[PDB]
Amino acid sequence: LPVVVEAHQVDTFDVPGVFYENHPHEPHLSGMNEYNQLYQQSINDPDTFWARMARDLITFEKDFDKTHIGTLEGGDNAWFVGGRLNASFNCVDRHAMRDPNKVAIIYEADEPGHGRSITYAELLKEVSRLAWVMKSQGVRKGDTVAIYLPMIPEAIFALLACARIGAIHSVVFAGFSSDSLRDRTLDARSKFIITTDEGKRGGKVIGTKKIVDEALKQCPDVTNCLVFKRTGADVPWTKGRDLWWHEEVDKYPNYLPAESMDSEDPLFLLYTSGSTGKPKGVMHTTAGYLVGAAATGKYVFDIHPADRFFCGGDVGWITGHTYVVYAPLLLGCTTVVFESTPAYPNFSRYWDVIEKHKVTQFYVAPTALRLLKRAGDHHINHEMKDLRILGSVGEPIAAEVWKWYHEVVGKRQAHIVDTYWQTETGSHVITPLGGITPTKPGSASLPFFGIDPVILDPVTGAEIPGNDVEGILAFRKPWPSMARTVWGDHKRYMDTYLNVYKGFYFTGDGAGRDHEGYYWIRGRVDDVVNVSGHRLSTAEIEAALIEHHCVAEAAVVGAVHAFVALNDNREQLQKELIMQVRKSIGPFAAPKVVFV
Repeated sequence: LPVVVEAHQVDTFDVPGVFYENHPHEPHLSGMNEYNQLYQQSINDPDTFWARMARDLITFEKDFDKTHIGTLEGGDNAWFVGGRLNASFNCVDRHAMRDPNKVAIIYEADEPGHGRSITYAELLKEVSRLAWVMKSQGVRKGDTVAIYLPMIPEAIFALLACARIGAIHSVVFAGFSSDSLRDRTLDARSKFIITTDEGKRGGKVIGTKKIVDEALKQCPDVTNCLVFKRTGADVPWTKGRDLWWHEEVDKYPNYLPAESMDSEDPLFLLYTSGSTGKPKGVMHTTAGYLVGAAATGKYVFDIHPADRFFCGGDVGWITGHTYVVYAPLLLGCTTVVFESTPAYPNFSRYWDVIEKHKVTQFYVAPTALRLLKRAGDHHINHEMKDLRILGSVGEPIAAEVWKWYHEVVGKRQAHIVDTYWQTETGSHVITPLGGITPTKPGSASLPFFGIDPVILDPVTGAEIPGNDVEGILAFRKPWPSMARTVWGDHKRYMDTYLNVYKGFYFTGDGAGRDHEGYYWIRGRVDDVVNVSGHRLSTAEIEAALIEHHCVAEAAVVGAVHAFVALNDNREQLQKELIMQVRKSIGPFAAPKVVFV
């Protein structure tokens, strides 16, 4: 009967009463009335709203002159212009100055019972002397730095050391192949790379140094490779280029000044797969990104300084960037860096970790939840007394999974927050607010502050007013943490995001807005498919399969599949094509089947 079929007879669930009873502090908003008052101001007078929000949450070296200039169609947006600041000062120094012994990072290592806690003062020391290493090797403000690191606290040290000298960190997921690492390092023109000798994940060894070595044969601009000794195994060594992390930091002081950055200086590049297949270096600048990260951390995830925040995503993706690293440290709470998998040593591991460290918010992808639900509820028998927010990112958390998450995991005690956003948006844009917004299973709920969503007719591009409508999901106004360009290719940025429907930002997603105005995300309308938590390009898989000798026409559709048009050993060839995609992208992009 309704146009948004997924919302039909879907009831609204209030925040559980025990959430407020057990909450250690006073909430950030008084209820939905204040959300609405603040939301309306953020849409009608963004210059006033965001100026106050920024000065609440971020410490500027020099105050900004104007909240925002530029327009969506101009592709010239700038936020907090005239301001100066440094991201590592806001993530580290200001908290170490106030409370040096507060724990900033809980490292949970691949083996249970290892790991360690790191204070804000210890973090300031490690960020400083790592920054000294890069400065001493010639890294300068505005240079990019390639990072190929697994989930160890040294990954946070590296992002924040780059920020501290005004270098632009370019994190490459540590499961990518050498070709993928090479492509991103070449496009970023990085002269310096940081990696490990090996990674340990789920009891398995990852030869990171060997992969970097292969990639660097084709990156002649890289002149220094800083290697952290994670396992101590014998790895190949290039005299005159390779340096040991522990040997170099021991040479340098435990404090370094922070470089004064413009609000609009680049902070990082994050390569994503687009529909073309060539990686897009999505570029975020400094002040607006940090304002969005802190604002969503505070109001979406209800983060207070004493909290212990655990995001299960990898630093190689935007979820790890914004919610393992920037948001919790900006706000001065504790963040969990988790090196293992949810299944090692056993399927209880996530809850083992939450119980031991008394985690207050947990943030994961529905792929992991489905894996664990199939494993069985006997793996969950953990008090987890302090767990009050349960986040979900990457796809709509469906009814069966939402119930299991709310009942079996959260014991009907925690608020489930389904956060919709993208690498290009920097931070959450459609989401319930933790402890505030009533939710519907499968819905992302309502827009965050400063986000003005519209539903467009896919063909004519016209706005579709009112409720119970469906179509293209676009935003009508700029927002502080929006991506500012695609590295080296502003025209691709304009054409991809801003010129499709002029005057709007195009998300690439379809959506319905139900009778109550709640949003229901429909998934990509372009050629980007999301498989097992990874944003993959079907064109990139096709281009990999075509790279084989016998393959001519290759087609990939979405669990992604690949039908190739070719050969007298078909059973023996299906392995050679699978390995071809393993060399081009990585293990995590091999097709589920190779059709002929």
